[PDB]
Amino acid sequence: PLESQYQVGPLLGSGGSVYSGIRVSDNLPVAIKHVEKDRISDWGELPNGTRVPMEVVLLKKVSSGFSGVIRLLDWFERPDSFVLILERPEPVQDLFDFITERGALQEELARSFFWQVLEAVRHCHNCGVLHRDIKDENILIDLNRGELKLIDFGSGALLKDTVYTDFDGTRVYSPPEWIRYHRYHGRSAAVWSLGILLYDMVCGDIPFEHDEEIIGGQVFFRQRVSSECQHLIRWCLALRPSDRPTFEEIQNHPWMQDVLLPQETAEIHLH
Amino acid sequence: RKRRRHPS
Ligand SMILES: O=C(O)c1nc2ccccc2nc1Nc1cccc(O)c1
Repeated sequence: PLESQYQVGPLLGSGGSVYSGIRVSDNLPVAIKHVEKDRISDWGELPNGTRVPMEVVLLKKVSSGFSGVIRLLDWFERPDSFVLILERPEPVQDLFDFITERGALQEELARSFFWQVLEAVRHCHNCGVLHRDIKDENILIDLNRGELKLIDFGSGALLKDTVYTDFDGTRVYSPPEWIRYHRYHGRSAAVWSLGILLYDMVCGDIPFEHDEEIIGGQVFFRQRVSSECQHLIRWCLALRPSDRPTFEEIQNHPWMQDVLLPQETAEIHLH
Repeated sequence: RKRRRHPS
């Protein structure tokens, strides 16, 4: 009984389609995401053997406990679609719109956001999940708590140590080894997309729009950015995957020290 | 210059 357990509100957006909603049981704000079966790329199976979109498999693997990941609360199957019930922060703004409205972010704020994204991606990898579409569009800001949340695992995969030869994420966040050879390893590709994301935050837009820029390996800074932040970005965007930092090396980097707490981030920068 | 979203 899906139409009798949630009250459906306005469209949030589409690409499937996502609606705002309220769980009738306890007025919990939710998001209601509709996925068309005819569009499902990769399929998986639950423990029960029931075949579901891989997105549902990945979301279940990361939705245990609290984290900076949007949690799946429930899901339903329909004749031609799956319906996903997700948490919904309120008030919320995605990081793309946030950067559009505010311009390049102060480094203190970019540091807090980037730190929280790294903790969220670490949690995904610990749960066996590779997101494969890290970008400002896929990050929500809980404006009152100052907490960031990863969304949209529809391009993700189970994490493995061997080479990936498929990709359906965002090309301008994809690494040069995907552009050149249609091959990448999961962790170093993630670190590349995190370098794009960090440049995006401190410069106000992504560095590369074209394949030639992605493989050229030259990072021009269009805004005043500290030498320490430039170095971290350029390290994340190393052309050779094995030259990129691990997550531990990113979080131990000097630019990453003395991060603000989420509550402080909201009070200083979002309220 | 033009900042835009990029679809997957
Ligand atoms: O979770 C997704 O995959 C997702 N995809 C979207 C695609 C287009 C437009 C909006 C989308 N919202 C989405 N989630 C979402 C969840 C909670 C609050 C909220 O504001 C959004």
